[PDB]
Amino acid sequence: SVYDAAAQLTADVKKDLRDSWKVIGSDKKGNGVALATTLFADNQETIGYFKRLGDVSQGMANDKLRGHSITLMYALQNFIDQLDNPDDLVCVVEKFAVNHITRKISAAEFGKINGPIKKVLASKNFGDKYANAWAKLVAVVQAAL
Amino acid sequence: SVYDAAAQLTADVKKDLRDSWKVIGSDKKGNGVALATTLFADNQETIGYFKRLGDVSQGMANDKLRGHSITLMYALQNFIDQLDNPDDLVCVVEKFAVNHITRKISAAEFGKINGPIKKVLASKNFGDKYANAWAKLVAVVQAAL
Ligand code: HEM
Ligand code: HEM
Repeated sequence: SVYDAAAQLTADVKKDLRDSWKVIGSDKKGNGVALATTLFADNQETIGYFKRLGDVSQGMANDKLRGHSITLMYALQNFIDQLDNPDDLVCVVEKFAVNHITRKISAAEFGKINGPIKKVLASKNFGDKYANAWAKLVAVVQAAL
Repeated sequence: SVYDAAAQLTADVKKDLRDSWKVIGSDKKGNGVALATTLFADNQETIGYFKRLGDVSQGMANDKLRGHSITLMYALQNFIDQLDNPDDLVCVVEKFAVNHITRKISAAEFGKINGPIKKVLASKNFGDKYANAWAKLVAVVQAAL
């Protein structure tokens, strides 16, 4: 279950998530847009899902993309803040899962975000250990999809 | 105009928003649920819009309501963090406006949140001065609906 996946996040994993977030989460606009644009660059097949945002190749200049990207980072902020209470983490994860289930995003497709996250982490010198920690957090959402 | 509304957020208004947020934003789960339940209690005619959350009278015990309420507080956190840059505040406000436009929520009904905000603030010893500051922020969202 989702609760199971959440309750598995160990102290070490939570430590790595918080340490890396202190950095990548410090510039939500810059890193949020980097995350989104990297997703579109490496997984062009996902562009169609974001038609509401207009021309995503416009990057930072696209106000709809910027608003979306900043907000995406607050969903992650939400997750990080709920790490010590699986019950709260689960209810917020399920909330965001619904947002994606309604758009027909499968657990497998949702996992496509791991590549971009790994790249954004690497830009700040956070290696594989950190990418693995984030993949575990993403897997909690996948358990709800 | 959302831009003219954003212009109403003067130095004094921004300070009052930040000062009060430091307190109410410290307990997102507790105050978020308080805000939502107050809205439902004082404006029963709005409960229909929240059909997805189930029995909202259950309050904190309702997992969907708790997830929704915590997330609502992160939307406010988002707004507060964008006060320095008008262009960024506008794009995030327009993003959330869409979430409500699709739910058929008008500017007038969105404004029904002012009562609950005033009550929650008052319980924390923040009077009319602060309630009015928050009404100006809510007015920016109203301009986009
Ligand atoms: C770290 C992972 C992710 C997080 C935290 C996340 C978060 C969000 C948030 C907060 C929204 C706005 C929800 C709303 O207001 O309706 C959203 C929308 C959306 N997401 Fe994600 N998302 C993630 C990954 C993905 C991936 C990998 C895909 C696609 C393969 C995806 C597809 C969508 C789509 C299509 C929308 C709707 C955009 C729109 O029309 O406004 N998301 N996401
Ligand atoms: C401070 C004011 C408010 C803020 C910041 C706010 C924020 C939010 C957020 C973040 C969501 C989730 C969007 C999504 O994922 O689709 C939401 C959903 C919603 N909001 Fe608000 N909201 C506010 C006031 C109101 C008011 C006053 C009403 C109604 C009179 C309203 C009606 C709704 C409805 C119907 C939903 C959909 C709930 C669901 O089915 O999940 N909101 N709001």
